[PDB]
Amino acid sequence: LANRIADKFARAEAAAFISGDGVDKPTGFLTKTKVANGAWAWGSLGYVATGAAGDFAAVNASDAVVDLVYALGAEYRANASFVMNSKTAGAVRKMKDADGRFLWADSLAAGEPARLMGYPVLIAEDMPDIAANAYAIAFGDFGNGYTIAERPDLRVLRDPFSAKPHVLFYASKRVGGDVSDFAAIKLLKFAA
Amino acid sequence: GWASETAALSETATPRITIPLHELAAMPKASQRLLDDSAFDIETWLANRIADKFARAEAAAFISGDGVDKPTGFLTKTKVANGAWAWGSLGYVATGAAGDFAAVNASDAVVDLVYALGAEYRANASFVMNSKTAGAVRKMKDADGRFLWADSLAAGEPARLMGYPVLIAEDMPDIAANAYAIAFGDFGNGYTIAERPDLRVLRDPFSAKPHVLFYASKRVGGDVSDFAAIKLLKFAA
Amino acid sequence: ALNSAVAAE
Amino acid sequence: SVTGRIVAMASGAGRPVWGPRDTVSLMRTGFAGNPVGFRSVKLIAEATAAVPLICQDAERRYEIHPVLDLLRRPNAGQGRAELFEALIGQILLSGNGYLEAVCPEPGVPRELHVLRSDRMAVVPGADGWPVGYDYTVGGRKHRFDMTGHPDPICHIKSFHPTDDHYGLSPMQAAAVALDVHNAASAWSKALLDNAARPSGAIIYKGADGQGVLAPEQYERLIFEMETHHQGARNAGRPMLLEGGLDWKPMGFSPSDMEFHETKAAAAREIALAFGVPPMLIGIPGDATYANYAEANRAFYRLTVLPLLTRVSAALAWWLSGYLGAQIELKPDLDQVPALAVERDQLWARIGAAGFLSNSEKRVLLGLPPT
Amino acid sequence: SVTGRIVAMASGAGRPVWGPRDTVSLMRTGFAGNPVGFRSVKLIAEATAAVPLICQDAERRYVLDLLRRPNAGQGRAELFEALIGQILLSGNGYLEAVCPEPGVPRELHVLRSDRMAVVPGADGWPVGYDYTVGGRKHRFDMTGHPDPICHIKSFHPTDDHYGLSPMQAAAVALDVHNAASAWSKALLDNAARPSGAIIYKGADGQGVLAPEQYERLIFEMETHHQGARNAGRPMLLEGGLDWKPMGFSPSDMEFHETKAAAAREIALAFGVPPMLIGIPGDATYANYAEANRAFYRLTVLPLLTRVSAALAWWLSGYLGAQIELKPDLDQVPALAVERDQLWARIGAAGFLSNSEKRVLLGLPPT
Repeated sequence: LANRIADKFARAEAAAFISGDGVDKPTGFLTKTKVANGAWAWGSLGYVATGAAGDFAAVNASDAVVDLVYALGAEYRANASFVMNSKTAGAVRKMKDADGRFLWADSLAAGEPARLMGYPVLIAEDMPDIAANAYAIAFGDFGNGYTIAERPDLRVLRDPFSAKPHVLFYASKRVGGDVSDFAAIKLLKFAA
Repeated sequence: GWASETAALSETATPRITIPLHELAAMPKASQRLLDDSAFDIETWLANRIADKFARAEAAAFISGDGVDKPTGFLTKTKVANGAWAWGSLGYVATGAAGDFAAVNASDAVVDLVYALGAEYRANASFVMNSKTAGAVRKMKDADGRFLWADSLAAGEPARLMGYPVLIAEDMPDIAANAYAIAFGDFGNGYTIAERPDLRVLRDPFSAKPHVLFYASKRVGGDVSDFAAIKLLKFAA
Repeated sequence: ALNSAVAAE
Repeated sequence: SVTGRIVAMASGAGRPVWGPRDTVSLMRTGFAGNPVGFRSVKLIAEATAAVPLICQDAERRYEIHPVLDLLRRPNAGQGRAELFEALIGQILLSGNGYLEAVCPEPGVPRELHVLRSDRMAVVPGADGWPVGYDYTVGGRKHRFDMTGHPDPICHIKSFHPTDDHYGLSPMQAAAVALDVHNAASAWSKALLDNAARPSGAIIYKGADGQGVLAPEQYERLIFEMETHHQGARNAGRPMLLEGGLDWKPMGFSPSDMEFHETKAAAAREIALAFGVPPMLIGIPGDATYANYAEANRAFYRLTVLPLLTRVSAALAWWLSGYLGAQIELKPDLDQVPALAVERDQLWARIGAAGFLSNSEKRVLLGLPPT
Repeated sequence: SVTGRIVAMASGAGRPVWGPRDTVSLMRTGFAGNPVGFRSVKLIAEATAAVPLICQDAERRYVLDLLRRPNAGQGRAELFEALIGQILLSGNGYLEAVCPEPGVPRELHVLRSDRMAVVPGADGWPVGYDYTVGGRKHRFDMTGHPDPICHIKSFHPTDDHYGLSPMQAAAVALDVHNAASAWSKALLDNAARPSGAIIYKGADGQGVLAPEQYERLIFEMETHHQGARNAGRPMLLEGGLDWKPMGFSPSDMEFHETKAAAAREIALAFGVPPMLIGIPGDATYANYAEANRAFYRLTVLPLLTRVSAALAWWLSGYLGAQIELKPDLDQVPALAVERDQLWARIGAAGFLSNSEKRVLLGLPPT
């Protein structure tokens, strides 16, 4: 049971780090009043648009990614990384040029080349899917952009009273965090 | 649940598949006169062709076997469309066209089949196809006419598809109307095989007197253990 | 001293 | 050898003979099943591996011998003590001992592998000699060939008066006594696990011949029974029983000793078949031997040194076919620590018999003369 | 080796063979569950760690700094008490060595065996070992000469990869000894004996007594008729009342001789004589000098000479010269009755000279 608790905690706080609200839970970077880049202010995260309203641009995809990269500044790109869920890295890998050869991961036998546009990729399964106006791909330097405040201790409590027919394991880690540097996280709206 | 300061949080949700271990029997009949005059070890050649048939008869039950008195393969597990995946069923992705891979863009029904598993089961997963499907995968060509898999017309079978091994198990269905001719998943966790570790063969001239009637049997069983660790590829929608 | 930040008591 | 042709064609030449039908099952329920059959083998198998060996050819000078270099480490990951305990552990278990030998160079083979006798079967061949041995793992044969001079397998047999090709394995002789000791121990394991003794019963007949008590009455009856009348802290409450009620105390009439004297007698027949004395492994009973200087001396003379002197006698003849000169391996019977009371009365007889000279009593005791 | 190609493809090439399923359910019920299975392992593991070792094969008895200080944690004796504590429990001893240096590795870690499994591979000896804790593997490699794990096995006649572990052989007598001690534990905790019963039938066949009568009946039973200070009050029973005294007929010895026989067949499997741990019963050995000498000769020195011989081969893969490493069977205090009758035997043999009896005892002649 100590294994399935430590697993759920590492998976329940993983979703608050991205799409959590402020109420009694860490505020993820996605709930931060996104504003279009170029008009970026301090209280908001800057996003760039892909073109088409559902998915990547129909005429020329793979450009909504390269201008997502060049919307950070050469200081935050020193160590930045994309953050997507699983079925989005698949939609990025499904990107093919006019002949049919998958711009990312050249041969079929390739796999995850682990460096979209020269930067790491984090397959975080709590980011939104490709949808009407979802920010399904975020790129930025989270080492400065997102600060996690936590205590190293799970602090599980084993309780042999008050449920004597049972044993009633209890466990409560303390964790919190929201963005600390709005300039170090850029998003990718799939709108027009 | 995200415990409030003064909420007095209440108790939360606390979180068996049986493998009947069926029996596979071979009883070849042989005349006693034959086991004395032939120069070949008919005692052993029958023991060689049973062990070959057993490793090949349970290989087919591991894929398309029903539950009744034989291991139920993963292909008989009430397959449901992905995105609507439940626990009691295996999730599949559709290729587009009704017969074969998508006519407009194939090789895309494979990359989203890969990315339909989850990054934990993809640590060690492998495609499973029959012989004439890996051929249809290798026949996949881009707009220029080159092969997406194993680029040059020389040096075939690269032994890796999307970075993952490929098991050419010739007991899966081929490309057909609604066949799941390509399965991808982590079977080390997804399919558990329960078996007895011996191939018992025992002669007995007693049952039929002018004959020998070799008796050979093994006990094997197994079904799916993790429905989240095996995805299929329906060729219908 | 029963409560944390919520009280201010 | 002249009789070889009619004894070989009877069972069937050129086809495998499988041997005993339950030696593969007696290992599971007679060696890993009970402690007495477990300990009796491990006491003998770890005693025959303890005794040193003597390599002699007419001068006995071979303490640097290649066979003694071979036996000191047979193969990678199995020492001398781990080889013989695995070899004697097949002789006592299935009556058959086997040794593979791999030889790149045609003399003195590099490795000795104790092939297990569960998965080995003989081929009786043409002239009453087994032509092949088939190592059958899964459904796969190997068929070693002994139609040559080195003959890559020595086949150590125990005595079997009925069979021509295998041994008898004292576990198979005590297989009825293993089944009494396995089951009388599972009698007590079961009896502690599924048996109902109550310490009493509280009879409530009622005004009728039959009557249950009300659910308000049943919680009241348990609460005065749970709180006031059970436990060690409530042993002897005088228990007012009103009309209808009655406390009928139950018993448990066989308490100790469920097949206890037929289990210890069945434990001793397991120890009687392999040949250990019961004071050695620790079976309770009458002290036949006295003081462990007798029983450990009776252990290395009735069931260890007769066993080890014929395993080393097959190693003396099978190995010597790999190197021209004949080799004789036999146990030492000197600085083996249980034969000390045998060695005392040899040295006290010849030491006190002062009528003959000193150089004449060194050769009686086995000393180099001076 | 030639038969290696046939047993590994049937057992399954390149996969982990798990083996015993109850290798950890016997530890918590047979080592932390009953004192006989507890003591018998701790008696042997503390004894095999106490016998010193000597370095032969060097042409003169001298890696002895490695064994006396393996790592930052467990001490020399702490290493062997954990190593033999796995061979006696699960039949398998494992030894990780870390070697940043090319030879004579720095640390020895006893990898516990219940989280450890082999993989056979294509031929012969196992190719790797998998230390699987949680869901995470490690996959050591044996496809080289230094071979970072020594795998010490006890004798197993049917399996090709593990040991038999005498706790598995005495697995019934552990359950008879656990439950018979849990029989008496439970029976003291849930059993109603009464010292008697006061039966109030009444004028009818049945009748309860009023609460003014029941509080009166408790008070004269509490004050006057219970306790050690009230043994024998002659108890006037009126019309209708009656005192029927109950007994408790099986009082002593609920599974007493089946537990003591189970407590000795645990000691029979591990190899300890029953005098050493304290099992009551018959006197097999007499005076403990032959009971301790039977212990260090039947089940300690056969056990430690197989572990030290596997340390001798595996450590000699790191330094070039092959080393031998065997227990000394001298300056051990249990074999003193073996030793003094040896010193009395050739010591009184006055025919042979003084330089000829120093060589019999292992003394350097002067």
